[PDB]
Amino acid sequence: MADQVQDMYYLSPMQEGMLFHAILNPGQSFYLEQITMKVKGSLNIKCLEESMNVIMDRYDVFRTVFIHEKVKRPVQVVLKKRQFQIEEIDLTHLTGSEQTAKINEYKEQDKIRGFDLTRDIPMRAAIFKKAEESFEWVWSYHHIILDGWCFGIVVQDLFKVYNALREQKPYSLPPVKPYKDYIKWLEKQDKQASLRYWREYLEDFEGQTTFAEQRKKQKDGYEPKELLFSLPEAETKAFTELAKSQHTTLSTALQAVWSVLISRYQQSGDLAFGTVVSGRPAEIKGVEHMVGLFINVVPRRVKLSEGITFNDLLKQLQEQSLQSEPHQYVPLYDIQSQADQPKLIDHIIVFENYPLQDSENGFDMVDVHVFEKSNYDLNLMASPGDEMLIKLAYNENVFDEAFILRLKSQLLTAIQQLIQNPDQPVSTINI
Repeated sequence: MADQVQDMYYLSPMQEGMLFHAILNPGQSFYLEQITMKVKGSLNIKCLEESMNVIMDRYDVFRTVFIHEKVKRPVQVVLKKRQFQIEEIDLTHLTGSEQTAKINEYKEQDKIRGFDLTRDIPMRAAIFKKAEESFEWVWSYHHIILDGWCFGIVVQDLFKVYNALREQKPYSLPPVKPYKDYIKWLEKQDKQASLRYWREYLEDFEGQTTFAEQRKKQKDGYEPKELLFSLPEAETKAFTELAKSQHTTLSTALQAVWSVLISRYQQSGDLAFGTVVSGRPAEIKGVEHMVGLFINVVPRRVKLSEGITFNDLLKQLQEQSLQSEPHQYVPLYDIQSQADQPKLIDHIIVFENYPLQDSENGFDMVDVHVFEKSNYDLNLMASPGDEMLIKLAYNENVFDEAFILRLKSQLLTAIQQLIQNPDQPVSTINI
């Protein structure tokens, strides 16, 4: 009802693409993030639920629903108020194995259910009580309203409010600019110019099947496996110092190392891979604190000339990052149409924190597992820390475990060698 509506506005191109595929592929876990937290301690579910309702009121995207039927163009509608409820389930009368079964049953049905974006709050939570001070919290949300960085903001706020309610002390949260300001910014962007930026960037790129000689083609479907390792502290510090000394980021430096490795396997100096970009335009005041969907997967195309050094590559990538910033809102589908290559990239490199990791909150998160549908057969996911954390997540029906172990070995030695000689040709790095 109009009286219940706060606001209405169009979708970002990325949101619009997600709504389209979400509607067209119900039941397939598209765009669903499901986090399972094992919790030990005196979690107060009522307090957590009050905290979640402060978050609901604070960030318009949680009160947003989507309309696609009987309209010229989809719209997102912000409701003035929506009450969040945590589903509380008591499993204390079940055996351990029976508890695991009930929780896995919930998680599997949750993936299939997804969200009805025309009516549901695009976030939900179930908390299973397994014993006194023993819980599992399954937190689900849809990426059409929230990317990872924005999720981190929400987590921070949620636990700031929870802890103030627990300590029975006043609190405040700083003002936030609403997500509609990003939608307004998009209005001012020349969409054809952004398509042209990508068309020119990808001009004359010839396709690439990455690690073609290692790809198996036998077993059907995705068999998800992961290899986790850490870069030692000394190397992590030196790699971080190197990135900063070249006025770039850890993420760009990791992409640069990867480029060297890909160039060898592809026997080519023109290569591409997927990268996650923030999508937060600097000209938007306070964008870094907004909550919504900004982060995008875009192609990175790297060109290695004879003699190119690692510091040369850092400069190349850093400059391209800056040039791409106004155009990071373009969906990958539209980008890849500008190259006439629907499979232009076939793996991704992601550098990110996770705000939930395994005192203050009165309880411990003893385990955290994240489910997200996998769109590529290989994904390199790194996270900052005293030891940089690197995860190679892959489809074992395509890549052998032995090959992923070889990539780990090659990554580690390449990083070590490039730290030591960032001003020699990268062709001299032994892998």
